[PDB]
Amino acid sequence: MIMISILSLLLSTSVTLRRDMSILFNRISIIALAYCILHDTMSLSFISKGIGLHGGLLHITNLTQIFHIFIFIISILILQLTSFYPRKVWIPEYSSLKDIFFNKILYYRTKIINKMGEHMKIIEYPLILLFVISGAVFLISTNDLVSIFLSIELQSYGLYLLSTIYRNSELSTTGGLIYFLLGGLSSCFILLGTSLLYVNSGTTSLDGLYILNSISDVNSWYKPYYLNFSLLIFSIGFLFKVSAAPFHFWSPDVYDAIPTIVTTFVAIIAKISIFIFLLELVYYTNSNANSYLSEFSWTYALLISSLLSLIIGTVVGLTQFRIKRLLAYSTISHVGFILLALSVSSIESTQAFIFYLIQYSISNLNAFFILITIGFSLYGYVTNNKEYKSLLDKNNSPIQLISQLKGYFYINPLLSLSLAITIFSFVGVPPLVGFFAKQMVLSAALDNGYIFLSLIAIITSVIGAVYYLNVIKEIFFYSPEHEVNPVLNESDSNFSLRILNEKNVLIRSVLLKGRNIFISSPFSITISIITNVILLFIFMNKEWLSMGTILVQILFSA
Amino acid sequence: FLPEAMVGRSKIDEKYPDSDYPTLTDKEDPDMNGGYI
Amino acid sequence: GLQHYKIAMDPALVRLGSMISNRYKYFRWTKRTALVSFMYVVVVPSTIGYLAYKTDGLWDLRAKRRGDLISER
Amino acid sequence: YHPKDAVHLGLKGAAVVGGIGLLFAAVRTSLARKNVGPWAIFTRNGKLAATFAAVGGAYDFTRAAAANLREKEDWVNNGIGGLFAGATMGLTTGRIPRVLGFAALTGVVLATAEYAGSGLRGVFKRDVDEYERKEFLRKNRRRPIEETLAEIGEGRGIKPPGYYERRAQRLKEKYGVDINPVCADPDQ
Amino acid sequence: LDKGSIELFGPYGLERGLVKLSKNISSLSTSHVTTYALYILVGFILYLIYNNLLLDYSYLLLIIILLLLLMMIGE
Amino acid sequence: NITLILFLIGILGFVLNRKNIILMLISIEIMLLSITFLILLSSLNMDDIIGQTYAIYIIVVAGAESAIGLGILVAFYRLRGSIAIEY
Amino acid sequence: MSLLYVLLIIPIIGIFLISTIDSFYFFNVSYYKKIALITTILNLIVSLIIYILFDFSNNQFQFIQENLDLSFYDIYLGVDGVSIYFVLLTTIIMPIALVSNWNSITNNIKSYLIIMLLLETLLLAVFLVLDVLLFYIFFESILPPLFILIGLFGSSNKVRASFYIFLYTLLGSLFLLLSILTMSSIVGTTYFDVLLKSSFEYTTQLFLFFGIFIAFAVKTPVWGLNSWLLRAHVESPLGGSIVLAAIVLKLSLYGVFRLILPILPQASLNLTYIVYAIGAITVLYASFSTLRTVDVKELIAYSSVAHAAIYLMGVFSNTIQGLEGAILLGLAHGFVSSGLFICAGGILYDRTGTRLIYFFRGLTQIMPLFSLFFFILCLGNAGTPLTLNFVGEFMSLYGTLERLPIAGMLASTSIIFSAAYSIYMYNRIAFGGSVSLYFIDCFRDLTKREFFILFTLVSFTVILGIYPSFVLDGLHYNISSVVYGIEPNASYLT
Amino acid sequence: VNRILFWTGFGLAVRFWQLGIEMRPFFNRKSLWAYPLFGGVGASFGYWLQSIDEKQTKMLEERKQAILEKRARRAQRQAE
Ligand SMILES: CCCCCCCCCCCCO[C@@H]1O[C@H](CO)[C@@H](O[C@H]2O[C@H](CO)[C@@H](O)[C@H](O)[C@H]2O)[C@H](O)[C@H]1O
Ligand SMILES: CCCCCCCCCCCCO[C@@H]1O[C@H](CO)[C@@H](O[C@H]2O[C@H](CO)[C@@H](O)[C@H](O)[C@H]2O)[C@H](O)[C@H]1O
Ligand SMILES: CCCCCCCCCCCCO[C@@H]1O[C@H](CO)[C@@H](O[C@H]2O[C@H](CO)[C@@H](O)[C@H](O)[C@H]2O)[C@H](O)[C@H]1O
Ligand SMILES: CCCCCCCCCCCCO[C@@H]1O[C@H](CO)[C@@H](O[C@H]2O[C@H](CO)[C@@H](O)[C@H](O)[C@H]2O)[C@H](O)[C@H]1O
Ligand SMILES: CCCCCCCCCCCCO[C@@H]1O[C@H](CO)[C@@H](O[C@H]2O[C@H](CO)[C@@H](O)[C@H](O)[C@H]2O)[C@H](O)[C@H]1O
Ligand SMILES: CCCCCCCCCCCCO[C@@H]1O[C@H](CO)[C@@H](O[C@H]2O[C@H](CO)[C@@H](O)[C@H](O)[C@H]2O)[C@H](O)[C@H]1O
Ligand SMILES: CCCCCCCCCCCCO[C@@H]1O[C@H](CO)[C@@H](O[C@H]2O[C@H](CO)[C@@H](O)[C@H](O)[C@H]2O)[C@H](O)[C@H]1O
Repeated sequence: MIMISILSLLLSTSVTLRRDMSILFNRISIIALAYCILHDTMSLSFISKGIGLHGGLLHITNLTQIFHIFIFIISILILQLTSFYPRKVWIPEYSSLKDIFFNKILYYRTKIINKMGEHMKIIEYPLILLFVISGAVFLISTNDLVSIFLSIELQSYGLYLLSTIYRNSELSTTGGLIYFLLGGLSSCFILLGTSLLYVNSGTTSLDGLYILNSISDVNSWYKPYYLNFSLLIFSIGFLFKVSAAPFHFWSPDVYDAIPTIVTTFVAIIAKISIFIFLLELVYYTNSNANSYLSEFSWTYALLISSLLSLIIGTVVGLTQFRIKRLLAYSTISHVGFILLALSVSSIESTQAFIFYLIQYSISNLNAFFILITIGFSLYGYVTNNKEYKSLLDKNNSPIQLISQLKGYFYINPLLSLSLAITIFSFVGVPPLVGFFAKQMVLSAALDNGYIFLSLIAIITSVIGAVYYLNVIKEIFFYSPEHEVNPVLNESDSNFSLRILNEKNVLIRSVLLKGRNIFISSPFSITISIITNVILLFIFMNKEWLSMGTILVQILFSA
Repeated sequence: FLPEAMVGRSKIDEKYPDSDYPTLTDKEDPDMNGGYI
Repeated sequence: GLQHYKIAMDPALVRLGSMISNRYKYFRWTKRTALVSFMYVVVVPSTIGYLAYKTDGLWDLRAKRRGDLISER
Repeated sequence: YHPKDAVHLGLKGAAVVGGIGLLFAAVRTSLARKNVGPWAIFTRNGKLAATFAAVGGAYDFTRAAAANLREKEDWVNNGIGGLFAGATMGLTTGRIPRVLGFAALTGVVLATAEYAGSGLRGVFKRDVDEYERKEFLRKNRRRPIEETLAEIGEGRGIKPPGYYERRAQRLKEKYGVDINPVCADPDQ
Repeated sequence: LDKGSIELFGPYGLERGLVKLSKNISSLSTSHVTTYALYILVGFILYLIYNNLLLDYSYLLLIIILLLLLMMIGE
Repeated sequence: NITLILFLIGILGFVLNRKNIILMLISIEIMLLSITFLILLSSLNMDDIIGQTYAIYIIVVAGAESAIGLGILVAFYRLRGSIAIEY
Repeated sequence: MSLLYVLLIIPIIGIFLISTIDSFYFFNVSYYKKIALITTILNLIVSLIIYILFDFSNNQFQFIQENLDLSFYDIYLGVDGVSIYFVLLTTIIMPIALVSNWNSITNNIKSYLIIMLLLETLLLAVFLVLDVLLFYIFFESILPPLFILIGLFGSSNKVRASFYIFLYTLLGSLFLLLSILTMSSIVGTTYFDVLLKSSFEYTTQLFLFFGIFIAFAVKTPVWGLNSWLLRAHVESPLGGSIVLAAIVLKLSLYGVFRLILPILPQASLNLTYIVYAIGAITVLYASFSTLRTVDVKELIAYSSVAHAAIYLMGVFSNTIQGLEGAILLGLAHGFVSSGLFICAGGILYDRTGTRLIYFFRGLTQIMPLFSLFFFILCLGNAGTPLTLNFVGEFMSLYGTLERLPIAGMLASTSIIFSAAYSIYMYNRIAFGGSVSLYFIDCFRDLTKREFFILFTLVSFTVILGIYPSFVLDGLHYNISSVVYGIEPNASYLT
Repeated sequence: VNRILFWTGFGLAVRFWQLGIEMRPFFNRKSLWAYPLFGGVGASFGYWLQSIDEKQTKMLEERKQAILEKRARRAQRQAE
């Protein structure tokens, strides 16, 4: 269905050159991804560690189909950012069912809604996300070395093209260039790792490698040292692609340079697919008998990356003044928590990993959505600050400095409180959802003997909470340097809206000011639903955590 | 590849200057109070 | 906030109160400050704690009458 | 136990850690922005590699030396070695407060890692039934009286039946006085 | 003590110590692809040495504490 | 032993490069050639045609990254006017 | 629904009404402030209804609700004599805390009222929860509203003050979390009934102690870790200062009756000399440095450190008297510290804009009603008889002496040193000469608002001092459950 | 609590938060129909979580029965 959607959208996009048609190609992408959700929703009717499909080169698991659904939903939420205009005009006289469905409003919407903004003029933008999504849902379902390599490149190459898609931006072209070049060196490590597996085993199938590893685990001319060495190089490539320290220097630079709409997708989807694939590999490469094979476990690199990611992510973030560099480093310290639960392979840690991943992907989405909405809200605001006139690509990233959010509490209180609720979730403050995620990963590690690592995590959680609080101090502790545009409310500056019934007859004509312009409902409702999920989680936790208890019970079962 | 305004250490030194933390010496601050006479 | 009544704020006392507030920004590690810090934070608590351990459960006074000893241990 | 040649192990510690710092010095030479040439690794960045050998060698030598004196192998030795290793890191900067401070941080962490158990490698496996172990802990509600009196001891309000007769015996042995409380009733 | 060593061996000394450290590590990021590529190779080799030389895990922690305290010193 | 030597060469291309971003494109391709050549020589040693197939798909993906990479380099050059790093 | 859930919903309902009234009228701030005050009074009426029905000698949790549906995290509410008076203290303070700060806010008044109405729910919950992870959940949910209360309505050094409280309380409380997670792993739940049955191995207890005490030592707070309070309380608004001292400083005191006395007894016994050594030191140092403090509001904050140490040594006495005295001294501190903060932060700062004791002298001459109440609250801080503060100190000090005599002997020096600073502060502001010359114009005396909250707080302190059996009869049976020990002829009966 | 009630109020709370973010007037009469709609969507998502919970309960119950047959079959085979 994703492949039927790509080819169909591609054929329609190929025969058009109209940039006004981008709005509708993004809307059809949302509808296309909804059919993929309905097909994968029916593919959950069996209890199986896995079924090999298409010649054994693919597999389906309850975890694979659960996370194909999650990827499609996260993509649908991001796709809205290009499916609907950022701002709308609303009047109490056009607010009923009869008005919204049978009547119509006429007014000059071009400068109010930003109809011809850069994001609303890339025809192949909905198409290329679909290509990235395809490589993501293939990685999750790969049962062969070759399929892994081909899927990871399908995802990586499309992420490079997303970063370079704003061609008139000298910041986006640089970021994509940095990403392709450091991403290609990462691909060599993934390709070296799989190549060294096949040359020592004669097999490309993961299950044969799993059985070779299984028989070797017994407490002569062929000692299997290659599996833990090959998987170690194989882990370096994927560590880079999730930006785990020390292979992290690219993300703050690339996430800061590309447009904010783009970094929402780039900074979320790649980590969802890579972390799922690693979990199954960690499980079937485990040692059940402490022998010399267990002394060289590849999973140690993930334990050292987690330790390094916790420290770097929280310590380097202290002196960041650019908001996208800060959120990049905040993601690094969050994958240190994800990497710690992956490295402890226990029933409890695997459940904690599934929750940390889903809840954080959802919460880091709210942080990006709030940022994009705050930038689209300063349309009716003017600033004389000198540090803002010197900024670059102010349309691709309207909010680049944490200084720009000074006094937002005064400009928009609940938008400010939504960002407060999201940020405190990153810290781990109860009753917020982000606390329960870190709780489960501290309890899993403690029960398995990772006490030294748990103490290091709670220390860096205090250090990382410092730069989270600095963003809050800016929004609420100071008055705003942003002031309302004087012209938009001059008492002589009004725009005429006309109300028309079904047969284009003037019901009414209204005089509107900049006060009758608001945020579009697609962005306000999305922010509202996730902020509520972060806040009311302690009343709605049974089926979310029960799903993970069942998924891990099948994986460890027998 | 990126501007110095965005990744450079120089503008960190303006947001977080070393002057934010006093380092008065025994001659300047014998009472260890700020040079209060 | 609310307007307060008029106070003849003494510039000398205002700068003194400012001095007391920012004083920590100028603490250094000297031979003297270490000597006072080590005495107060280590020596006195360690001496009080040592006596607390040595005399713990040593005495009980309840119902003890003549012919009995206060010492438990 | 088997004694360890502290000097022989000390060289191994200096070379292993000093080798890594030599690799760090090499990155400095490669990243240098001027034509410093190849011999800049031993002239401009030599101090970086030298302090790595000094720190690593002192740690393993003092850890081994500590083990020989205490005749034991445990997390404590990782404390003595860490204190002397951190002390060596502070000697380079030449500041007294940091000689002690760096020794404090290094000693605490290197002992805390060992007493917790080696997290960075595969954790030790007891190889037992986890369900039996966890369930025993949850249902071990009462314990022998002797078991508790071993950790806390009688006294401090823990007067087990028979405390007074034992206290008499204890007090007689130590004070040499027989306990015989007075009547308080003129009659009987 | 209260306005002295308790704040120096505490929040104020952790503040001024960590801010100095974080500026130094943040100065390693020059947005040069050539220098970032060298870092990936360096971080690759350190993982290979650790999981092939069977080094004591404590040898790693000494490296991290050395490295962190080297960024604690300026210039 | 030839396959490991060429893998070093591509790696040392990154070791010895402060200015060429073109030479990082070249060093990535030398590394892909070494890995494909290793798979190809081990395939002849095990009588397995599937190694030849995996080599073919690595050549296709390798060309596709060359196209994606040189296209991004063209996008970067149009606005910068130099492919040189100011070191 | 239960009656303990009505306690929580009412402050939430008040938040909703403040948020929606503007949508029915541009509404006055006086209307927002009557909603918040009527809402806090209704919670106080419910809490007095609960206390009328409460059984003073029952070992089962009361006013519970049959959940019958189990999830990963579920709210379980109950009341025991150990917690009923903490709930009542929260419901008497919050109405006064609002009235005290009725004129002083001026800007962001809805936000201010919403945070206090939200704080009341979170602080009420922490006493009502019957699990130890749920205790932690609310014992730490108060940190985001308090960060923003200090930052929005605090004094000059507010930004640093709010960073100190959040980061110290976050750091200290994350060592408690590790200990709680370990107990849940070994037992399978943190519900009190199941956890209190379970007996841990001594070594587990000695490491669970290290981690609950580290949390409590930061939140008591002890002497070398009290920097956050010296900043938080002073730079906080008057209302936030009243809550933080009276109610938040008591969360660690009530947390020992749940997390330490019943489940880690052997560890508490063998480590009491470490607790008492710290408690003794923080009695002396805090008191010596309270004598030389030149900020009045920071002189009230330092006084709190010395009192918390007396009640901390009382909770570690293994005695019925020192345990009830610890709860009495925490209730007593709740009223008296509230009054002294109202005097310093709400009467002097309101009229002068200064907190420096240099500028105040002879205030009794022009403000005779302020000096009368100020004297009574200074005497209670000094533990004078006829105030509840004397009863708590005497029982807290006696159990300290009966446990380890020497430390209670140093701790008894609080009788000379609390008196020293309390009278010295008093003689320098109310007395000490004629009205200062730094006062250019005359200051008005107490308002009918300032008078009646000071009178209300003093009335609770004195009446409860005369007849402490109003609180003592409720705690007796429930306190009896946290004592560890046997007597040779009273135990193991056949 | 009741899931149908929590989800019905969750939809009510989402409508309230939406208008607060957009800084639009809560309670305009010609737009009051959104509250039944948001809450109605909330009620529907809940009948579905009720079906999810019903099935999860059955399968988590089965698993606990399986771990108990495994621990018992193994215990029986160790009696020899
Ligand atoms: C907070 C977000 C909202 C809650 C999020 C979670 C809601 C959805 C959880 C679904 C997963 C658990 O719920 C259940 O799990 C098992 C796992 O194979 C699957 O169950 C499926 O296989 C079994 C076994 O053959 C069948 O009996 C069942 O009819 C079928 O649907 C389904 O997925 C779902 O019936
Ligand atoms: C226990 C582990 C966790 C805690 C670790 C502590 C790390 C603390 C890092 C704090 C980072 C911010 O710390 C602070 O930031 C603000 C930002 O204007 C600045 O604060 C500064 O403000 C003014 C300028 O406006 C300066 O003249 C003044 O000296 C200083 O207070 C300084 O840059 C820094 O003192
Ligand atoms: C109220 C707070 C303080 C209460 C707690 C402090 C109580 C102090 C009690 C001190 C006396 C304890 O009990 C006392 O111990 C001393 C030794 O030290 C002993 O004293 C004994 O000394 C000599 C031997 O040197 C004996 O021959 C003699 O019979 C007796 O006087 C006795 O055992 C007892 O007289
Ligand atoms: C046990 C050890 C300690 C445990 C953890 C406690 C750590 C507490 C560390 C907090 C450090 C202070 O945190 C930092 O303080 C400075 C003030 O100097 C603030 O800086 C702020 O105040 C200054 C005061 O001049 C103003 O210019 C401005 O409002 C702002 O810059 C920073 O916004 C804050 O981040
Ligand atoms: C009762 C005490 C309770 C303490 C609880 C734990 C408190 C936190 C422990 C570590 C506190 C940090 O301790 C502090 O670290 C930094 C390291 O850069 C040092 O801070 C300072 O170092 C030297 C002074 O020696 C200065 O030149 C430098 O400008 C500054 O960074 C201090 O030497 C040290 O006092
Ligand atoms: C987990 C996150 C942390 C939670 C901590 C608790 C925070 C509670 C904050 C209360 C809610 C926000 O409070 C909100 O403040 C803004 C201030 O701009 C008010 O908004 C209004 O304030 C005044 C009222 O005259 C107007 O001048 C201003 O123009 C307008 O924006 C809202 O009417 C109020 O509801
Ligand atoms: C001054 C503060 C010093 C301590 C600060 C940090 C400590 C905070 C609480 C740590 C609790 C002690 O640590 C806890 O002890 C129990 C037993 O005692 C351990 O229980 C056990 O789990 C595994 C699995 O069976 C055992 O092999 C092992 O013997 C032991 O680690 C827990 O895994 C550990 O989490």
